Amino acid sequence: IETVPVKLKPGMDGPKVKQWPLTEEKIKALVEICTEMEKEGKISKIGPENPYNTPVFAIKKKDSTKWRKLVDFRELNKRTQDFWEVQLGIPHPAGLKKKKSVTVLDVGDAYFSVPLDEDFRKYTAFTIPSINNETPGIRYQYNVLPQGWKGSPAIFQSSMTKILEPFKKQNPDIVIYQYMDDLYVGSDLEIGQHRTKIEELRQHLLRWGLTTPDYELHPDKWTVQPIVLPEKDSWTVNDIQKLVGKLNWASQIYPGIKVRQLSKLLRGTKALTEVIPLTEEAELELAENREILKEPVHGVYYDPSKDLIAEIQKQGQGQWTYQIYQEPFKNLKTGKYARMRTNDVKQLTEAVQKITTESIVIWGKTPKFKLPIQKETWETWWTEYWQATWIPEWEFVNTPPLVKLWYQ
Amino acid sequence: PIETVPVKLKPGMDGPKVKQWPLTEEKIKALVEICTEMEKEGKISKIGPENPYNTPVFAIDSKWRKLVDFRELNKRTQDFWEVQLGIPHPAGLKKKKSATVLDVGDAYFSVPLDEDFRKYTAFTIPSINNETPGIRYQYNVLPQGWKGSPAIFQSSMTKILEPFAAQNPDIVICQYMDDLYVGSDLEIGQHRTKIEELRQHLLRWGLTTPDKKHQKEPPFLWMGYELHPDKWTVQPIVLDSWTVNDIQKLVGKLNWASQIYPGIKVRQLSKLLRGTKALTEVIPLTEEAELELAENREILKEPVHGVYYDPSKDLIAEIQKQGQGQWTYQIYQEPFKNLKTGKYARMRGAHTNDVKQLTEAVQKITTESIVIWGKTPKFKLPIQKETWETWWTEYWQATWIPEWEFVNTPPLVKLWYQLEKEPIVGAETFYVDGAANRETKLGKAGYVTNKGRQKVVPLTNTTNQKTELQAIYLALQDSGLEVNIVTDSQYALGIIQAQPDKSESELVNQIIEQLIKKEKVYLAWVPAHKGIGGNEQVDKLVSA
Ligand SMILES: N#Cc1ccc2c(Oc3ccccc3OCCn3ccc(=O)[nH]c3=O)cccc2c1
Repeated sequence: IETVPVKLKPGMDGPKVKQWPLTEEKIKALVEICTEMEKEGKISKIGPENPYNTPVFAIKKKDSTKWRKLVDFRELNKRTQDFWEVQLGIPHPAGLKKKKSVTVLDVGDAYFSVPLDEDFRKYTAFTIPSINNETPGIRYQYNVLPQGWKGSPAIFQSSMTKILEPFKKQNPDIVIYQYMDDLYVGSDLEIGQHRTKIEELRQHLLRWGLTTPDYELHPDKWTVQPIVLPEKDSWTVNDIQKLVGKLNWASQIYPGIKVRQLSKLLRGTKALTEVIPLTEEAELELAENREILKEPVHGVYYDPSKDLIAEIQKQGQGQWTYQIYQEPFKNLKTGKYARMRTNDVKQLTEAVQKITTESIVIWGKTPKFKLPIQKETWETWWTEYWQATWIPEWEFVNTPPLVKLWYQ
Repeated sequence: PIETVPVKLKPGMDGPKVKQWPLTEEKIKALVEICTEMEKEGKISKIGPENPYNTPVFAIDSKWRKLVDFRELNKRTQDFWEVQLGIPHPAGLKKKKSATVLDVGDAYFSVPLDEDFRKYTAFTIPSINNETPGIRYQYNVLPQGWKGSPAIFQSSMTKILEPFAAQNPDIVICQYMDDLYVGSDLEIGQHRTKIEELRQHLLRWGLTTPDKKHQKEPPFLWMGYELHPDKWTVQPIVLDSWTVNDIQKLVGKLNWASQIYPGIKVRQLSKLLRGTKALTEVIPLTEEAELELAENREILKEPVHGVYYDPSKDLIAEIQKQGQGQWTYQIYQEPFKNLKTGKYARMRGAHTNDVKQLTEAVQKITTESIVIWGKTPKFKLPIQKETWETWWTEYWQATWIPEWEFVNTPPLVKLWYQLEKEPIVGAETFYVDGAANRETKLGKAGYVTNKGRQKVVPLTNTTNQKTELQAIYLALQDSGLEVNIVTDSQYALGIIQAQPDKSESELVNQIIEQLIKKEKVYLAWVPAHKGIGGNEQVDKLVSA
């Protein structure tokens, strides 16, 4: 097979990223995985004249004994994929969100047949670390299309379209979208029919040489978390103060909010526990604001040229709230996840993957998360619960959202 | 016979071209003698004037060796994959029946250099008389001071070792610089047999090792440690001198001792080294720091040894709160035989919690364990499970600690106060506020209360935020055991909500001391300048 020429953006040098320390179990898995890959020609060992490096981790990926290699190509993608996003980009279907059921399949094993440009392989360098620096780390580079590299789906896109053409013709009502390493298959059929169609698609790829490992998303059920003011029979001064604060906050997102009549209730230096009757004018003011908050927010459009930003807040009892935005108060989506009951880190890791999945389905793009957790904590244990084949960008907010949550 | 590693210069740059400084003729003859021998062994080869590149040579009994300044060539040479800076920690080693040091002689000179890169390594022997053109040479093997010689040697050694390693999976071979450390649990006879096989195997590739001249097992004085066959320790540490640099080297020695000597403290002395930048400058010896040196001398008098690692047993880490902002920890498998020790100091910042600091220390120790042993330890921590559960459930951030068990070793980590989640009925409601003029650096603070109480205090050399905190303090002082406080300051709310145990701000510490004495405190926030009754009244009082 011929290799598409690949070039890093001009004025860019290949990634030089430190390999995070690993546990002995993960190192042993990675050496086993990479030993077999080297035999099959997918990777080969490299010399010290290759200064580049990209991190490598091992995830269980819900497999009971199977260990999966994950390469953190986030730096290489930033230095490569943006050029590849324009030249060899992939479109996004606006209907995948509308579909009743979407199933996500791993097509990463497909990329290993296509070869990579010899002048680019050095940038794919990774290091299997060692315990207590007892030995030098084992160093490999990719001879084929890497699984985590955003250039890999772009190059394979031609071959993917040919493989899926027969199935798509027989099933024109099914939507298929390819984010890096994954195939999002959406249908409006019954779950049993959808599941049988999915297996038929898996067999189709297997007949054409694409092995699929052996979840089910329902985007139609998705709904935003609307702002909800409390409804009380008697209001304390504290209740009205909190209502004023929450209404004052919502003024930034919703034009039209009024706190005049409600604030007039709070005239004077009263005690917090004192019950206050509500003036009819304020009762009208509170009711009007509820209607304004009841209406869905309008006027925010997704700008493909901008980054998406995801903020997460830790509510109690296993609940988390999140907002996705490109502008500070123009939210493209807000939601709330409840845990089945679990470590906070495991909950946060699950939240991050759920939001990214939704962001991929809705916009074909991953947001940059602002994680409410210490960096070292997240770096140590994020791999433990991570099941996705991609890794989103993240940063850490160590400043508490002292501002009341007002996200429920 | 070793395969070469292709080497290239940086893209923009080109080969070095420097002029050789004159030197004494006795040195010139010595350089001539050294270069003639190297030429015989194939290490260097004479060149003509077709080569345009030169790098300066130099000469330095007990001696007269050859030194080449490759700094310019190094500046023009490509970056390589850097050799591993971290050195194996002795506590990570596993006890072995025998262990041998095979240092490699003339290691760099055994490994070939890329033919296309040899030109740049060219050097010119100084002419005895300025009239004659000097002799010229170029390296065919790795130059001593070159940028890529360490990395290329390591990769070549790894390739040479890989077959022998597979043939003998029982043997453990560790590579550090030119030394190869080999350990095994064969009987003493088979250990020497395989050591000799390894020596022969390296010889086929032109690498020489000691034979029956191997370093003695007890005095393994390696990288500042003593590697005994049964244990390890730090090499003896000395230490009165009050120069700034003398303090810095003392602090370094104390830190290095803290690997295995429990209780070494450096907090007071580290405060002495505060950006003075004058190594010669003498420093006043605070009695707090001067006593700290005395305490360490008591500890250093006790000979301390650490144990090696046993994979079958569990890693235990136990942490003690030492002083304020200082934490000490021990890592062990057997009840009193420690693998190693260490310290963790409060990371830079104000308004910290002992619980929060404890979690960070657990974080630091956890990462250290993975580097050394490849797994994470079980923790013994001086905090009640009830205290930790309250903190994590109400903490705004996602936190986690691995499995741990309470140890009733005081001081215990505790939450010194907890604020109320709901307004207190029958408690006076204090509406506090503050404000200051930025140009004057002056302001005022006070409160207005439901029962009619009021107060304003004049303030000097304050900022708006400091007044806002000061107003909260005023209400706390002039209140009963149960108080409800209403503020508009997000800054104030944030500090108090984070429940800081202490800080560098004497005002915040005073607020903490008032908060602890209080039976119940509820703090509420209201938007500023929005016509809230209590807030509006106090805003006029404080600012006018
Ligand atoms: N000089 C020196 C030197 C020598 C051996 C080193 C080393 O030696 C080892 C090499 C391979 C495996 C275990 C090793 O040491 C385990 C701990 N140990 C160490 C020494 C000893 O007598 N007995 C013992 O149980 C491991 C790491 C560094 C070493 C440095």
